[PDB]
Amino acid sequence: MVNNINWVKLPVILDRLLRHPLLTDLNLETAIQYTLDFISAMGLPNVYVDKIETIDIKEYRGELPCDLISINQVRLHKNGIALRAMTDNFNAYPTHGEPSFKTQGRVIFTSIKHEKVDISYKAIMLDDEGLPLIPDNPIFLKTLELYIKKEWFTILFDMGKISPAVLNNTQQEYAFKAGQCNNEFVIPSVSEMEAITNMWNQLIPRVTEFRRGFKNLGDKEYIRVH
Amino acid sequence: MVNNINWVKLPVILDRLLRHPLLTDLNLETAIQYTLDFISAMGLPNVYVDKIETIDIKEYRGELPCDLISINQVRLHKNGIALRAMTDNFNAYPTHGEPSFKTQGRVIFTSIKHEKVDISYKAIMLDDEGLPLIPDNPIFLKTLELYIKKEWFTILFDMGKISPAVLNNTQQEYAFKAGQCNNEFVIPSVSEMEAITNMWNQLIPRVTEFRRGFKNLGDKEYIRVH
Amino acid sequence: MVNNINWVKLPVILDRLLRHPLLTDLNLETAIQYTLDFISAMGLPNVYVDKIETIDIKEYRGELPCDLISINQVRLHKNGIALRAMTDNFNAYPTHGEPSFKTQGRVIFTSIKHEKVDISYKAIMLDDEGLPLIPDNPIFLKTLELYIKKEWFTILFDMGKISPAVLNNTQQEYAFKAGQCNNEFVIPSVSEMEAITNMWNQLIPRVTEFRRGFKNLGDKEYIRVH
Amino acid sequence: MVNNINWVKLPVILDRLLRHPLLTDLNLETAIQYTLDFISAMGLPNVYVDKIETIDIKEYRGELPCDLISINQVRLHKNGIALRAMTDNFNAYPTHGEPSFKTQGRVIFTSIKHEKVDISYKAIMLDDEGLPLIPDNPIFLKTLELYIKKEWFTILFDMGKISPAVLNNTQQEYAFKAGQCNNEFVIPSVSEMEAITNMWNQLIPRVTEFRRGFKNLGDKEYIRVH
Amino acid sequence: DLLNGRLHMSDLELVLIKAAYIPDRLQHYPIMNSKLNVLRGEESKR
Amino acid sequence: NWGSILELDLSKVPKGWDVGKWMYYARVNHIAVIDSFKEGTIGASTGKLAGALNNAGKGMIETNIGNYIQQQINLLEFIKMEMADVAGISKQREG
Amino acid sequence: NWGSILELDLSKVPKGWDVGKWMYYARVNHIAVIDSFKEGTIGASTGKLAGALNNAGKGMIETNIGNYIQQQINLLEFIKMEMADVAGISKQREG
Amino acid sequence: GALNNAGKGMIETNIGNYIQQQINLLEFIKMEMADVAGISKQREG
Repeated sequence: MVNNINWVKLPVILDRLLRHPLLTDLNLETAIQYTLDFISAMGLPNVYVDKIETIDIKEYRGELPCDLISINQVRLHKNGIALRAMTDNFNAYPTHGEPSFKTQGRVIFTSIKHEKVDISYKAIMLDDEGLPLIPDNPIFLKTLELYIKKEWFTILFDMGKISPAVLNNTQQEYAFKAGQCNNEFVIPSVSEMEAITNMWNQLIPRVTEFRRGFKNLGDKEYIRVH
Repeated sequence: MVNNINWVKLPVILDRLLRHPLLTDLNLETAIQYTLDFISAMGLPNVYVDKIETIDIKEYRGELPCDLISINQVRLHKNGIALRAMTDNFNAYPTHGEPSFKTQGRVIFTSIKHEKVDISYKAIMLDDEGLPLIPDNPIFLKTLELYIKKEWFTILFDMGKISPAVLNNTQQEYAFKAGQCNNEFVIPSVSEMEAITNMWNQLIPRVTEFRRGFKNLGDKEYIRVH
Repeated sequence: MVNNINWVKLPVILDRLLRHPLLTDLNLETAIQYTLDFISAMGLPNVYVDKIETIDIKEYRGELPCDLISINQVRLHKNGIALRAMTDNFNAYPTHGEPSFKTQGRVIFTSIKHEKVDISYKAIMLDDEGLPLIPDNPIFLKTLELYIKKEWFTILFDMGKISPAVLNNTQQEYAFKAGQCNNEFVIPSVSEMEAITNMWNQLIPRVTEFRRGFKNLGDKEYIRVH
Repeated sequence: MVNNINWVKLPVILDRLLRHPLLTDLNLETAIQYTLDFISAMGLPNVYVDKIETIDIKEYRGELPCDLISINQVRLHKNGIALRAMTDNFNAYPTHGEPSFKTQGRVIFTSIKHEKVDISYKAIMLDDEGLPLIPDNPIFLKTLELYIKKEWFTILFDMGKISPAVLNNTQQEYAFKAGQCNNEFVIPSVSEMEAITNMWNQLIPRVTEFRRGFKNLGDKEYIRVH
Repeated sequence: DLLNGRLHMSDLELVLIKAAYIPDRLQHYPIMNSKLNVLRGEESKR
Repeated sequence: NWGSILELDLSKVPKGWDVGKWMYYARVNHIAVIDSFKEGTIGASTGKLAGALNNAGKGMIETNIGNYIQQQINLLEFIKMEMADVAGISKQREG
Repeated sequence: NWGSILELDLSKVPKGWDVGKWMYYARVNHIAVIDSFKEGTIGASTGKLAGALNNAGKGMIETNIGNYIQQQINLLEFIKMEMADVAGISKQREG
Repeated sequence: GALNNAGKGMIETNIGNYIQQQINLLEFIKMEMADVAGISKQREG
């Protein structure tokens, strides 16, 4: 992302929405629900907060942090070797190699009996009340405004209290701003483009970035002169 | 799946449906049915609980667990060799090789007379109440909300209590969000893309991960230097 | 099929249908008829129960089991050689080789005078009342619900008691769910895909699986190393 | 045909037609006619009874059985050599080779003066009453129901007692189910596909199964090893 | 036995037959014999 | 460099057929009996589902690696020509 | 110069099939069984969404570097030929 | 309008390719039988 994610409070979006007199019945509840819905639907990784937190494995199982949403990686605390995903169907079940992991709920199923692992995961930036905290990027704010407006006008049109043309216009605007937001948050910046450049141009290809924490993914590949 | 399946109780969907004044007569009884219908129609494997449970075979037959919905694999408990689908039409019938199996109901028809077999099967995550437990992914919640909304509006439209444009809009929105949810729960994570990469790039192909429990489907294929 | 065929009672489908107030006049009779119609029209082989039962041939004729619907194979009891179909027009008729069979009603016309044969056939899983027993796969239940609803709305539309748009929507939904069900019940599972894999990749082709009961159809074809 | 032709009596179709209030004046008299019309228009050979019956030839002429509808083959009783269609225009007429035959009514015109010939012919399976006996295949029953419904609605529409949309829907449904039934009763079974395979793959082609009663159309073609 | 035209099917695979028919057995094609007959035919001519 | 992967749908395997045994008779006969009037196809025939569910071919998961393998082969024969010609020991002089 | 990159949507892997084990059996068999009546494809089938979500084939992230590589290679032989005759030492002179 | 038009149809069965496929198989086995004995066609003329 070119720009920086400066955080602002949820009621900013209600300050923008309630300017529309047809949206004066919105509340902080509806803002919270549709904000979570929008954040998940867009799935923008720059909106979540990167955290690292170590856990201990009891026997092929481990307790997972409360605020976890998605895992970037899992590695071993002592060696630093990253863990791939599990392809096994009979992991911890004995009868009468490469480490792996698997996560469903609050539990992580790894292929190791007694070890500590580091998990790099993503969560939501929370508010001092304890509520989700949104970026102030006006493209994001506008697209969330249009998301909430589109849901509200869809409900009204279902009752028959909104003209079909109004809902069609709202959907069209929201679709364009959704595309604009997706391009805004995903297109690499200049420094990320340097990382991508160093990753692309490689006389000797590097195909082992996962063993490290993708640390040297953007490292420039130097060739000695002879 | 990039994200994690944090579990929440079923009435989280009724939190969201009953915002709509035309869906106020929906109940947990209806939520359960339509939620099970959506779970099955989507067929996402990340929504089921991976379990392993051993049974004994009496004579080419064995009792199956209660909560089984699908079988990932079946193997022999002592050797660990996995079983294949039984193409044979005359398994346990004599006249006057490689092991296999078949499952219809609560019975599993293996080709072995007396042995213990390990079954890795999938079930549904339940609640403290004997009810289904759904992911809290807002994409999943929104798609399930739209499924229930679409069914209820189909009923009302068969009655003539909903305008056809309303139902068309509901079906369009549900179709897009069904595609969105399908992709969200299917597209691999970074750790799963390492497994896929290790499977894909193999100078000496590995074509016998079914014998094992697909344990080594994702291991890297290291060539020595000469 | 990926999933397992857990059996449930017929009135489940009436529990789902009668939620529609336009379908409150359905009965167990109509459920039985349209359930048999749907099961036959889809023709899904996983819904029928595989059975094997030996009979004795009197003179090129044999008595057939009562519940038979389709024959997978017929073989000789002593040798185990499978019987192909009859191409002859003058089978048992004398004037003044390879065994074969032919079935029309409750009688099987084979080309052997006095022998016993094993027949692998398919029937319906019956209820303790003595009624058809349906799977609980919610895709199957939904598609059967839509089948019965489509027949009922077709009848009403013939009287003129249903709008054409309602019937068109019902037909469209049923068509899509019929396709979904057909793909659900026919696409191979992982173990069936192993069987198909072992059948496909064969350096020395096997073209005599029928002589056996298709027993080695999924057997892996091993090549000795030299 | 994969399935078996279990026979049931004709009023099984009136069980199903008279559910419709607009088809309540249909009778067994009408059922018989339209059922025979459907049997002939479909022309499925699995619906007829295969019978063999010998007759004597007086002078290039022979009496034909009462229930004959079609002739599979004709052969000489003593040699077993099958007969072909008679292309000759002057068979039994003298002036001043390979045997053949021709059949128009109750008379069969062979090219032999005095010999006994075996005729493998097809007839209709009858009931304890002298009435046709229909398959209970629900595809066949549904298609016959739709045939009778379509004819009756055509009459009512010529009268102006049925909306044209109703008749169009009936014709569409009948057309699809006619195609479905045609494929159901035609597509080979597994045992019939072995016969077809043995006929298809022949290093030394066999082109003389008409001389025999197509007995060896389906035998495997075994090449010795040298 | 390969030089005398006998293919043993237990030697080039696992067997899951005994009768002399190519639908279930395999035909052997003598392509090793000509290269050996050069060399025992060249030892005769030295 | 795996092969070319054919995306296949089993929507026209006939009724009462296993996909294991349906493909086995298609290996040897090179003919697959299909069923174009199945109940899964009632949408595309009556006009309730889109016509691309009965047609439009079969997709291919294929990659031009054989073009990329050939590009890297031609580069090696350019360097082995360059390394030979930089020393004065050419391939005619090596043979 | 990396290869050509296929953009692969997983909208049609079958139900309950993991993408690793789905791609594992397409390596072997070169047949990938796909599911065209999934719940993710209800909009392109029923015509609520664009029909181009079921079809049009997979895109290719393909940049022509093989042309740009051969342009330098054909240029590098031009100078080594041009440098050879400026001092009078042809390719037969070094032969 | 396809009754004054559409051109004249052909009952055209392609046996010219199938005849040439068996001819290429006869040239191949009379060649492969020569390599078995070591008696080539250069050896017969």
